[PDB]
Amino acid sequence: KRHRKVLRDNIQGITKPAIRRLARRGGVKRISGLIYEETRGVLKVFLENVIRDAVTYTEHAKRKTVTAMDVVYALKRQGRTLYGFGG
Amino acid sequence: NIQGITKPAIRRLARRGGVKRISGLIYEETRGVLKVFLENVIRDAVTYTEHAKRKTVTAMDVVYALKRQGRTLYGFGG
Amino acid sequence: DFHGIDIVINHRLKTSKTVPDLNNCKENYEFLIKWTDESHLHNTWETYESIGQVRGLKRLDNYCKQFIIEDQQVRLDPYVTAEDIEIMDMERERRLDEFEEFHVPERIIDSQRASLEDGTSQLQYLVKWRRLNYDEATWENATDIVKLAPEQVKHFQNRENSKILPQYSSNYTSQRPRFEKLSVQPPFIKGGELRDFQLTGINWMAFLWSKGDNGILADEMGLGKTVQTVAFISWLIFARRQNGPHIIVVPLSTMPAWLDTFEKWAPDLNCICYMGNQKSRDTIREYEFYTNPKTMKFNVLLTTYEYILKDRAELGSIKWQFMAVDEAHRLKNAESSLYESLNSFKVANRMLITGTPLQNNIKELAALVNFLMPGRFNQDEEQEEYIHDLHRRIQPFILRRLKKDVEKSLPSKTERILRVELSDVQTEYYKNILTKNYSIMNELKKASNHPYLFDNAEERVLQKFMTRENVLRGLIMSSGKMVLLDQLLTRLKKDGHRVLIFSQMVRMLDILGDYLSIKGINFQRLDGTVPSAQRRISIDHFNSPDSNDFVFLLSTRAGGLGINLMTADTVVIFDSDWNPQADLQAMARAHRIGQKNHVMVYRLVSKDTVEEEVLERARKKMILEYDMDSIGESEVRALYKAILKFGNLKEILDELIADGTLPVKSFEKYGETYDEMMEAAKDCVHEEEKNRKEILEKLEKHATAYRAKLKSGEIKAENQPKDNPLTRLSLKKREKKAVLFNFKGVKSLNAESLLSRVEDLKYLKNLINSNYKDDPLKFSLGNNTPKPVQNWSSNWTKEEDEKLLIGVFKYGYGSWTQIRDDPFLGITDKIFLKKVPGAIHLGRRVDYLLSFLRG
Amino acid sequence: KTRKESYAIYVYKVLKQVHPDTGISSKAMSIMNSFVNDVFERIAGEASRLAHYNKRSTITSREIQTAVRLLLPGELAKHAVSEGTKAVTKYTSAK
Amino acid sequence: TRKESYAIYVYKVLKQVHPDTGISSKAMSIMNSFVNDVFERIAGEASRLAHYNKRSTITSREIQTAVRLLLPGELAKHAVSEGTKAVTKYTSA
Amino acid sequence: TRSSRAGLQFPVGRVHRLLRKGNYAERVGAGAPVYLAAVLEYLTAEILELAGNAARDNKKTRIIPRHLQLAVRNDEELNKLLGRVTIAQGGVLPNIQSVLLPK
Amino acid sequence: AKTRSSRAGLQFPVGRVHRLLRKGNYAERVGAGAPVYLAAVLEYLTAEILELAGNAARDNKKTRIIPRHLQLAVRNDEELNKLLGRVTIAQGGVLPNIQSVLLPK
Amino acid sequence: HRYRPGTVALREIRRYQKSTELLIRKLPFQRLVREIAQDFKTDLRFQSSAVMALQEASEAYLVALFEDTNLCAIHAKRVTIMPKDIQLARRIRGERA
Amino acid sequence: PHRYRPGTVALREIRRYQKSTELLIRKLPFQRLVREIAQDFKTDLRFQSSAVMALQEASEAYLVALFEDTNLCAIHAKRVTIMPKDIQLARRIRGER
DNA sequence: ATCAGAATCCCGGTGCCGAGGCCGCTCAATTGGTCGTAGACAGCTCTAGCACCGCTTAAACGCACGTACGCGCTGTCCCCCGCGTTTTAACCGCCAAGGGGATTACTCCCTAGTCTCCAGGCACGTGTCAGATATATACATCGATTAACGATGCTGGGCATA
DNA sequence: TATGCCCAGCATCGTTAATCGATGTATATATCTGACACGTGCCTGGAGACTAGGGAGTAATCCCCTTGGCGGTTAAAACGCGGGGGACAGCGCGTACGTGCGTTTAAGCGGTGCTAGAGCTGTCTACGACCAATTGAGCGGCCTCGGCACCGGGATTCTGAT
Ligand SMILES: Nc1ncnc2c1ncn2[C@@H]1O[C@H](COP(=O)(O)OP(=O)(O)O)[C@@H](O)[C@H]1O
Ligand code: BEF
Repeated sequence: KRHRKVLRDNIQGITKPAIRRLARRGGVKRISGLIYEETRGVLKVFLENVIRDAVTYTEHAKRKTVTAMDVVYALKRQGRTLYGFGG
Repeated sequence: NIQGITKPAIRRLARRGGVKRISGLIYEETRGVLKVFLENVIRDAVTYTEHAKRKTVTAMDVVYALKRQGRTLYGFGG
Repeated sequence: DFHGIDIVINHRLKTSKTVPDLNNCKENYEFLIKWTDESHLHNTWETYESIGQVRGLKRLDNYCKQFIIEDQQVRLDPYVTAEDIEIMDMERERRLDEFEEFHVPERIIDSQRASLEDGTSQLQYLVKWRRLNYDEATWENATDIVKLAPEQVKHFQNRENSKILPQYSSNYTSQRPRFEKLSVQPPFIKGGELRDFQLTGINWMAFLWSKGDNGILADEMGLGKTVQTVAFISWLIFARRQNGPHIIVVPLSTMPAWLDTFEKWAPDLNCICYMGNQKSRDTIREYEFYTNPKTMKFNVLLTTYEYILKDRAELGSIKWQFMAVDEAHRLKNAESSLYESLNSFKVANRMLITGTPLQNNIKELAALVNFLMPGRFNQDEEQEEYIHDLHRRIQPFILRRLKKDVEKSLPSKTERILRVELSDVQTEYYKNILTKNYSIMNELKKASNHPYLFDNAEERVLQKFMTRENVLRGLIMSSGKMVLLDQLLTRLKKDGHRVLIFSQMVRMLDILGDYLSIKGINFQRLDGTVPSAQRRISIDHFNSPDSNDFVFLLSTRAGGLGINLMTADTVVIFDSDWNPQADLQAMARAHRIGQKNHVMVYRLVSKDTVEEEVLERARKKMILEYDMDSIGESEVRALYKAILKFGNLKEILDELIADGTLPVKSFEKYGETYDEMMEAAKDCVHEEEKNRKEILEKLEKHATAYRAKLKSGEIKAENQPKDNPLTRLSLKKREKKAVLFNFKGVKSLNAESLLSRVEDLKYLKNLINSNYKDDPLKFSLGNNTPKPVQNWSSNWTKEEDEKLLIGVFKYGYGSWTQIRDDPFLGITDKIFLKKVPGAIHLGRRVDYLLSFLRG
Repeated sequence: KTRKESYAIYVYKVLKQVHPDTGISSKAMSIMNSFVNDVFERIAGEASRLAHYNKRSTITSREIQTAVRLLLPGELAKHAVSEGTKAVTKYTSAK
Repeated sequence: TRKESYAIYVYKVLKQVHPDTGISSKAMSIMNSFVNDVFERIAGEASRLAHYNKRSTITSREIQTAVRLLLPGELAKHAVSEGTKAVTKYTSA
Repeated sequence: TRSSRAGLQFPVGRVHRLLRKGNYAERVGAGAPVYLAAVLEYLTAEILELAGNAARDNKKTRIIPRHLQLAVRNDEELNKLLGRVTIAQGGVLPNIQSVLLPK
Repeated sequence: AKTRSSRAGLQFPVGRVHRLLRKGNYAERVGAGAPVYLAAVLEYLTAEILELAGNAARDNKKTRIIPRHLQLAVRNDEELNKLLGRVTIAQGGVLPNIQSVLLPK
Repeated sequence: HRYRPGTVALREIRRYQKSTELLIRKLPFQRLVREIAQDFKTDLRFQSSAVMALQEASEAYLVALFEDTNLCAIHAKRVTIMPKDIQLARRIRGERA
Repeated sequence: PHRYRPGTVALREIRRYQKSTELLIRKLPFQRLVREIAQDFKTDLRFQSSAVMALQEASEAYLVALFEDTNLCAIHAKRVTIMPKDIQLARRIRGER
């Protein structure tokens, strides 16, 4: 064809063997089928809040560029202490 | 005085929790759960009490100890 | 190791409807299947019931399915037209052209004699095929390779005969020799003749090479910059004796072009490049050195830019002395991986062949200065002094030969701009984006000439109803460059010209792929997606004089990547690709020397947009255009073996020294030692005869003295005395000694084998050269039949006697290591080390043949 | 005698503004007092750390604004920003 | 901009137990941000505790009980011993 | 007073002293206690409003802490805001699983 | 001596943490032995952490300390895991914990 | 007569869900907490409201964790609780040291 | 070749992934997805090279721990295959539902 | 389809105690003025990201095959439960009581503020020493080849006898 | 002339010795990189030194908030017995999931046009803290009575077993 390239939604970027490897590190022998579809929703709920807090800290600092310290502050606010990238 | 917590106490706690039928050797370990979850709060109460240069456990130190661990309590000061 | 199905070649019918299913493909059609782990010459027409369960079966199922759909698209469809038949049938001859190239070899990598199951050992060649990667290199016996492509076998033997190993290379690192500026051309250009500025450039590169310095070749694109490099390397190897390995990095797109030009101008030098990924790396490593804990069998190779960064340990562990690079604009910034990577290779001299604009940024010129000379070294007011000193400071280390000296044989040059206005779609897509609706910064610059770049754009223009003419009509009228491009394209089609379209965006190339295909315009794309096996077929198809592809699409970096178009003349550019001189180098792929019907260039300048500011910024960066007489024991023994192998060495001594046996000495010393060895040999034979005859006379006197006592009766007849002059005389007749003499420590040196060797080899040279000089494979003997074999385990006739003297005529006597590996004789399984064909056992037979022909 | 501080006669006004016929016990009164003190502690500490991250020496209205936006779940944050900015606007427009 | 980071103050402690090992940059940031985080936890706990008892200052007892609270036992015992030993060493000298 | 000029009910000078004596920042703002008092007034109006409705659900005049528990646990955003909060003298919602019904 | 770090017999800077207490805005007045005490406690913390990191680097035959050595050095201890409960170390991993019932039997 | 076993527990749930008072007595709990705190530290005095604080505060955990245990039982297609349900809730919540 | 035992290869992948110190989720889909969600939430935004790593490792933190607790829910349920009710029970006991 | 039965809710009556409200009075917020100062504003100096380009090359997925595990169902074992029977101590309230938390006053001490330098610390060029990599040179040990020597075996070219 | 007898003639087999070359092993030298210690240069916060005063340590006082006992009785706690729905051992089984395979696709290693934007040093003005004065609200302490707590009696409401 070589006409158009429609990607639909970008939620399909995380495929099956990715979460298969995540569960492989977690310690799961064999998984099911309709698990990664809900897993993307779990990451969505546990992601829109961190992104929202990052946008809030970014907009509050009189700037329109998300840095790295605001992510550490947003994660530490929700009880997810993360090191390595400052703090 | 671990025998003070009788069976009907854990029974009423089970009905408030929402269980239709319980087992047998459950309150025996439940007293251990309350003991582990209690010795740290009491330890913090003796810590805030002794640090206050006075030997009297008040009510604000309990609220501070519960809010420190992540379980906020209202009513008894705050 | 398994014998499974690899790919599918051809297909036909087996037994001589609406839709044939798989059953009809089983019991009604046979398919040519190519097997894995085997060459393409073993293709057999097999189906499913003839091979059973074999490794790999889904490929033939998918190919047969595409053949079923194809049959549904040939004559089993009421919607097929006329061009679809030429396209679907064109794919047949396309695949045939892509499959017939795998049957002809292209190179012989290695040649190792492997054993079989019957105990015999046959010499098999590591065959490299055409239009294929270094992988899938199967071993083929020497019984059919010489019967199909003898040029590859003869050239493969020429690569081994022409010993150009680095151990013979000179070492002028301590003192450079006397250089002489030549004016004529060396007898190494077998392709064509050269003009004057080519030899001038060669005299400049060799003029600066003798001073231990490096320069930059900054000439015009088309003046033979590649041929000057090959001629400079060949003249440097065969002139200054610099046979060492030389690395020449060439992009992957230009690598086959440099291979064809390299073999067409210098066929005496190999051109084993470096391609592949995994198995081809194992091929280059197994061909690089021998399996031992240092056999350099190469010198000139071609390595891509990505292969350097991917493999730094393999290329970094090898010493180099000369480095050449085409299109050296990649070193624009001194903080790149390639810039620090090329500086890691311990080399001696470098050469930059490019024409990058060294005026827009000082870090480019300075980067090219410290890249080859580590140590050497703003405001507009001080710019006249900075270039007043740096200009003449860099002039002796640069070549600036403009095209004004070569316009006597080139057509005129012209260019016309075209300020194309915007439309309503460009107005709403130019204003409504920076307001509210979206449906960041560079997307406007990309959409400043064509609106079809998002998703909600095709259905917005179509205000009605699948149609075909309305879509193209709404597609051409969306921008002025499409209407004017179609009008100018029609105008050029009314006469007959080859028009090119250079675009930066890769999506616009697909849009043109969907627009030009409906209008019935045959073309082929060229971007950075298809591999070399496809773009090489496309370019080789465009260079045909009867090609129907009058439109050829390119790109920016991929368009101006390399190679050239000779039949193209019209260059249409949609917009400037945000780089000065990038348009000059982009038109340089079509506007060349071979073009005769002039060159017409149209620049579609976008008026009242954002590209004109970038064009002005490109014009702002364009206005700036500123011991020898010592013979040891190993030399006496090695020279003695050279006499036992070649005989007289006063005529081809240059070929007997460069082989690696005779050290670098004076030829007069070899002549004096040869005359002393032959003279002392003849004198030693003369003294051996004068003394031997006297000994025979003494044995005749003592023998007669014994017979005088024997015929009398003083010797008993019961026991014959074995200690008498008669027995020692009979043993003296059958003596087991030779004319020996010690010459300068070396002992055990026969003098008769030297004289008889010069007589036999001289009679062979005069006998062969006096009858067949330019055709040694047609020499005969007539009726001279020697004695038959003495219990040999192989057939031997007169043809073996005629072909046996060819190996002695070419390689010499005693060189049985090359006779058994020579496929031009047929004695593959007739020469071994238990066995009958021995080393000396056959050599004495050759001596009997020579002694039989001399008598 | 110790004069302790508590939000007693400040909540019954808002209570009567929406329910002028209900009451509240002293237990839940202390629950609401400690609740207002707890929210004051969370907003004060959040504005403190947020004022310390940006090297700021003062806490104006935007710090409490983003502290309320980050402390509330959804619509309550928007209503608190509109009502709060309305109160600050009325306080600034007047004396 | 001269940024503040605990760099030379970690080598002097590492060489006293391992004078022959290395350290990466990412793990160095882990140690730096770790000490900063523990400083925020102890300073914050001592601040809120200093505000609870109506205390207008922070001495050594607040850090002592804050250490005894943030640590379950062993680390609190040895931290109190080494801490009081350091305060006694600084006061006596 | 600033509370009457701001048009609110919660105090401004006392909470301002809490911002000064609380030892939080070196300086203080001008409209910070008014904004905070408005937010606390909104939360007070919402909590006391749902507490009044919960009081009317059982025909009771004086609101009990159980009405606060049933008023906070019944909402979604209020339950998300007060997750680890235990109201004094409260209870639980009458939530019984359908799998425990006699069927 | 001159600096308080050398007089106290520690390694962490006493003036740095003191200035952080004067600037962090946590108390109106500071003490006299607070930065030395906190410096000693932090010195013990980094001492034990760097010790278990050294062992976590010697058990796998490694020279430099990687974040995985810190992860495996903290997660293996009970009190360190209790202290760093809601803590996620970057560039680390998890403990190789495989259930006994998951083995093929 | 004989009532169905199980439904009386349900009506006891309906009766206890409306109560707003404690369940465990104050003197056994006072002697337990006073004995544990006495063994932890001698000579200690507590407040009368602290008994209610630790009382209802302990009941909140003994009701939330017990409810999570009940959900762990329902998840396993059973109604009778097991110690592995409490250990599972403590392991998943993360408070299990 | 032959047919290996099903499930043992999974344990081999566990032994191979337990020693890995890098990431598992690819970077380009994560940037294309997170940048799309953040772009739909707020227009005109710019991220940092380190923020992608922080959201990547921080995401895989609860993406691995949540799958560990879910695996515990599958083990307690007398099963070996995870179910959505294990995810729901994990989010229920965790408290972040 | 149904009927007596324990709980459960509503109506009527008693009755109970603590917030609403009143008296007052204490003291921190309110103005008004003065003194100290923080960061908003434009732009200098860069600066990593906005998009893609060249160019791979390992993976995602449809496809086909095997297979096996929890739902469903069968059958059996079991363990608190409704209810009756037999102990049992917490507490409403009262009584004695006692000593440490809170208050006020006296004293005290040490520290943020200020005035006023100086080597610790940050970045980087320079330097010889751990390991690691060849590298010219020498010595010892074969692998294999070729020239040389001891003994012929028919084979070819001629000499004495049928 | 044919057949046994004399005199060469290369290849058959085996054995000795010299030679080119590969393999193994030192042995002092010339790179490679990776430094950790020192001096180069400069920034600046902590320190050398004084102090007034407000929070902090300590003594005498108030009392009231918390401790230790005392009869009665009441709902509350412990045992027990037949048992019936719940938990568990075990088989049928079929559709979803793990296991190979080929092809297209997108993620990854470098480059590359700028360009809106991060940090800050010029500049000062409205923003922010402290000090008199007063004055009106918040809260300490006590009285009223009505919403609600509690019990007796009449509906009432599912509910187990027929
Ligand atoms: N010495 C020569 N004589 C004739 N033609 C030449 C010569 N050198 C180059 N050419 C022409 O130039 C073309 C090759 O272009 P080339 O110079 O290799 O491109 P590049 O700019 O990459 O060096 C060939 O088609 C050939 O016809
Ligand atoms: F100008 Be050349 F074709 F590179």
